[PDB]
Amino acid sequence: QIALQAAKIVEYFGIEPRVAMLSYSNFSGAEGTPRKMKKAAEIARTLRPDLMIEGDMQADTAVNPEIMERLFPFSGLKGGANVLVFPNLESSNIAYKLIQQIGKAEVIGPFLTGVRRSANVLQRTTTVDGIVNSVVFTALEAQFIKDALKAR
Amino acid sequence: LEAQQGPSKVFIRSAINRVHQNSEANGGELPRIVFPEGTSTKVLKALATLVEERICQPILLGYPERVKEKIKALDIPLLNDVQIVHPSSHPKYFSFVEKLYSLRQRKGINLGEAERLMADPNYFAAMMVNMGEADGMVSGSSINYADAVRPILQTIGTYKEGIPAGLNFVLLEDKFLVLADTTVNFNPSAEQCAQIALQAAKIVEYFGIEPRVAMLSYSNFSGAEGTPRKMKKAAEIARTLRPDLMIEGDMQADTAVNPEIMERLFPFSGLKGGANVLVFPNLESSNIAYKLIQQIGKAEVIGPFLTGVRRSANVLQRTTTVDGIVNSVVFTALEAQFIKDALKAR
Amino acid sequence: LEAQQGPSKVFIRSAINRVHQNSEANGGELPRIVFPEGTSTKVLKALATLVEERICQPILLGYPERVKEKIKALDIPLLNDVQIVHPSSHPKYFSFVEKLYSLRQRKGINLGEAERLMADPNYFAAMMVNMGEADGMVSGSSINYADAVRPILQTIGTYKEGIPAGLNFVLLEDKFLVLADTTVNFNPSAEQCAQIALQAAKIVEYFGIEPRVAMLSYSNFSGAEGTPRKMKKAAEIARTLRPDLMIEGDMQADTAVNPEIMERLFPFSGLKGGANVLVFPNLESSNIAYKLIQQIGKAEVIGPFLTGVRRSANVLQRTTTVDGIVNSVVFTALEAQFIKDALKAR
Ligand SMILES: CC(=O)SCCNC(=O)CCNC(=O)[C@H](O)C(C)(C)COP(=O)(O)OP(=O)(O)OC[C@H]1O[C@@H](n2cnc3c(N)ncnc32)[C@H](O)[C@@H]1OP(=O)(O)O
Ligand SMILES: CC(=O)SCCNC(=O)CCNC(=O)[C@H](O)C(C)(C)COP(=O)(O)OP(=O)(O)OC[C@H]1O[C@@H](n2cnc3c(N)ncnc32)[C@H](O)[C@@H]1OP(=O)(O)O
Ligand SMILES: CC(=O)SCCNC(=O)CCNC(=O)[C@H](O)C(C)(C)COP(=O)(O)OP(=O)(O)OC[C@H]1O[C@@H](n2cnc3c(N)ncnc32)[C@H](O)[C@@H]1OP(=O)(O)O
Ligand SMILES: CC(=O)SCCNC(=O)CCNC(=O)[C@H](O)C(C)(C)COP(=O)(O)OP(=O)(O)OC[C@H]1O[C@@H](n2cnc3c(N)ncnc32)[C@H](O)[C@@H]1OP(=O)(O)O
Ligand SMILES: CC(=O)SCCNC(=O)CCNC(=O)[C@H](O)C(C)(C)COP(=O)(O)OP(=O)(O)OC[C@H]1O[C@@H](n2cnc3c(N)ncnc32)[C@H](O)[C@@H]1OP(=O)(O)O
Repeated sequence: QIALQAAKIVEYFGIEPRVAMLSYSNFSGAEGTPRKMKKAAEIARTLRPDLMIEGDMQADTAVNPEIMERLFPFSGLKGGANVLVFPNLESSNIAYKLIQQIGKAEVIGPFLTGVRRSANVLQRTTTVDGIVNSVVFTALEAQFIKDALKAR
Repeated sequence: LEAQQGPSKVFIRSAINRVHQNSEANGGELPRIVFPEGTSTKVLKALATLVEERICQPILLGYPERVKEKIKALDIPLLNDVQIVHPSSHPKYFSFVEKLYSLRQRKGINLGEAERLMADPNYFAAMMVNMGEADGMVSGSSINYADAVRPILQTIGTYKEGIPAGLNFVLLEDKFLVLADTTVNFNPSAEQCAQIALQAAKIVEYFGIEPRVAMLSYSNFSGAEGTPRKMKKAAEIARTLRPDLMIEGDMQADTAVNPEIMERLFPFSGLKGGANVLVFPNLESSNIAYKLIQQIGKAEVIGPFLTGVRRSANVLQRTTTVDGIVNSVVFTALEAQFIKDALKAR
Repeated sequence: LEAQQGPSKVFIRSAINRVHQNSEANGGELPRIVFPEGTSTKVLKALATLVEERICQPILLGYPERVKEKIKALDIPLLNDVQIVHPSSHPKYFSFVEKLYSLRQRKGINLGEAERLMADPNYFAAMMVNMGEADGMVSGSSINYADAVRPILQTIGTYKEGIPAGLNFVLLEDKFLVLADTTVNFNPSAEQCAQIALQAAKIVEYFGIEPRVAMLSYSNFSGAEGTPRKMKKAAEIARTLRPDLMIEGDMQADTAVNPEIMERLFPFSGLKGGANVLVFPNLESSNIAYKLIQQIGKAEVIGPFLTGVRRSANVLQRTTTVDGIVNSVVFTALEAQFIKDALKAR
């Protein structure tokens, strides 16, 4: 369900979503997180048959098309994933915070999805520019939701 | 002046220089590094660079004819004189079989099973490293981490009060971070996390940098049930085991690695100046974080390095490249030189 | 008249004669049995007798040289025209590697690991049996059961609504009991126990004997929580699956195999005349019981036989003798001929 919500959000920006269920194993399907991610990928593929959903895999395999093509050509995900789904809260939280801090790539969020109305919570360690970006995207989501409500 | 020479590429160059210095000190002796993936293409392509750079002395493993054919087909002339060893044809193969049978006789390995296992290049490389025939081994370039590191832990083992862990170096523009166990333990306990932090602190101190451990979590000093409680307890245990260090937890990644956020939000914490050792609550977080930082972040990460084992023994991720293999072999040669020097001091 | 001709003196001879009749009716073509342990003393010693009795056609696995040297040392003149093949040098080695990579790509095996796995004699033999190049395989005489049977289940697998399960024949003077299962399942549930009972009943009925199943336990129709409840439920499930059968449970071992005790104490039970197939609660009970009956009992047991697999594939116990090997290979030949006939008829 999280992958489907993220796919809808990505499709809102005119980008074809490619979903990867991250793990610490590469298509191993072993006990624990790998089996859960494999089942999640299967369920997501069943729910939205037209999507490019694959799992389980690791982050480098997911976000590098060359690695996936060279090592795992059997997988149905090609071109590199743009949606990443994490097995638990610690992994996603730590990964996104570390990418925000030590990486040179901008990170905007977190945005609360799955709620009826537009309502966002900023991280307590945010900056002024982070608040500006979050408010911009909250305004975007609020306008979208208001238009959808008015249409009905 | 000195702040403009951060370890972006100076770290690997300094490691190579230290390897050369240690080799020169010990009578110009290059550590013998065993590569059980003799027929791997990336292994040989990195070995060409390594032997050109005068870092280690490779000892390939497998059938000599097939290894020579692969070298000839891959067009590497520098690897024409390498001690290719067939595990079954070695003179000390039977001694290795007997030693492995003696080690794990009461763990499901008798003489027949030990003889069958020692034909596996991973097990023979582990025996070579353990029995002093070599200084270190590099494996895992073509197999998953579990089945490439199981021979090392079963044969070489871990020293007393030591837990195996996968340690990564994220070399930023000014300071290098150390990511704690990224490869071995699924859900380490508080004591295991404290031991991993101590091992990472020792490795950092080997490089002349004061270690400042931080137990990562999703909560900022919350102490709530689950991961935050485990990380807070692990920080307390690590502080007990080493009261002269800057260990603090639990916290989030931004709070740990940013001095300004920690100073503004949580001035009570004993971690000042930012953290350079980050310990992760479980395997998924550490693994995904390190791989994502490697790929989408311009910072260069090197590893994972197996820590806690008695002798030098490393496992490359199957996802690696030639440069990654070169860096990992350089650092495993450095570690093998250190271990050999320490063993020759008793 | 029929009393003086009992299983303990006629069963193996009848099995051999049935092998001979099935071979004669198919044009005198012996079943091709692949032996992964080509350099095993017991395997070759039993292969001498098997070739003398023309039960099967052996295909030893390993490098042709060490196997030939072992044959020369052990002085078996018959094992000189036998087929010795090397897994890596076979003309169909890469097809087998591709097949394993295709059917196990999402279970942790890719080409780099499939090529390594097919080098192992056990995996190569399992793939040969799966692809039809050999009728059956007989392994496990040099390694433990778990690592010998893992490639069989990974490659050959199980058929529809089938569960892997051991099966041993205890040949008494008057009748023969069938213990199942003794090798695979650690602690089967009620449904798994019912399926094992159905498989054992089918195998018993193949030998022209009406099967009577008993779900063994430590209690006599107590229905208490734990194992007795599991066996009561398993007996009910098996009765629902095969109404025409005579299945009873739960009961103790002595009540099942003694008609007098059952008719005196529990006349209400639907098992009349004594059980000839016995299903055990867990692995410890069945393994210990069958091994103790084999050793300290005067009744000869043969097995264990791996049931529930699509193709013919048996794993010997590592503590077996030459006679055990020849009996197991005879019954493997019977099963392989049955499987081949069923596949051809389809
Ligand atoms: C990046 C961007 O710009 S975002 C791009 C993608 N965005 C999205 O997909 C937005 C997704 N969300 C939405 O579209 C909106 O939430 C909508 C239009 C679906 C509204 O959700 P709805 O539930 O239909 O809202 P609505 O106000 O019509 O309420 C109807 C339902 O809400 C329930 N409801 C109303 N008030 C409440 C309440 N306080 N608590 C709980 N349920 C409530 C009603 O019971 C009713 O349920 P029912 O039909 O089963 O009886
Ligand atoms: C860069 C990357 O790609 S990271 C990939 C993600 N990581 C992985 O997939 C691997 C995850 N880790 C694992 O699976 C396990 O840690 C493995 C590799 C040890 C699996 O081996 P296991 O099935 O757990 O153990 P096994 O029974 O084979 O025994 C291995 C040995 O390791 C030892 N060992 C394993 N973990 C520990 C530990 N935390 N502390 C001490 N010893 C340990 C055991 O004691 C055992 O030694 P022994 O037989 O002498 O007692
Ligand atoms: C540099 C980096 O980047 S990482 C820096 C930190 N890394 C580290 O590994 C930290 C340093 N730690 C170590 O090197 C390890 O603790 C080791 C290798 C010293 C421990 O190895 P151990 O075998 O556990 O050492 P231990 O203290 O038990 O000594 C082994 C003893 O066995 C004896 N011994 C006798 N026969 C043998 C044998 N066949 N094999 C091994 N030891 C033997 C040795 O003589 C020695 O006794 P001694 O001290 O009287 O000479
Ligand atoms: C005479 C003697 O020597 S008896 C000695 C005592 N017996 C033993 O020690 C063996 C007992 N059994 C075991 O130890 C194990 O359960 C084994 C060896 C059967 C395999 O278990 P594992 O090693 O965990 O299996 P693994 O994860 O490798 O999977 C192997 C395959 O077997 C299959 N399998 C295993 N048990 C069953 C079962 N009861 N029903 C159906 N399939 C099964 C799995 O589905 C798997 O197939 P897959 O790859 O398509 O998913
Ligand atoms: C004698 C004694 O003491 S034991 C007596 C008791 N024994 C038994 O009851 C054993 C029962 N088992 C059997 O008869 C067999 O193992 C079977 C029939 C269950 C297995 O046969 P299968 O391998 O499943 O298939 P079979 O070859 O018969 O049928 C062909 C089908 O197999 C399918 N198939 C799938 N994978 C394969 C493969 N690797 N090889 C061949 N066929 C395959 C084909 O697609 C084909 O389907 P299709 O004809 O609809 O297109």
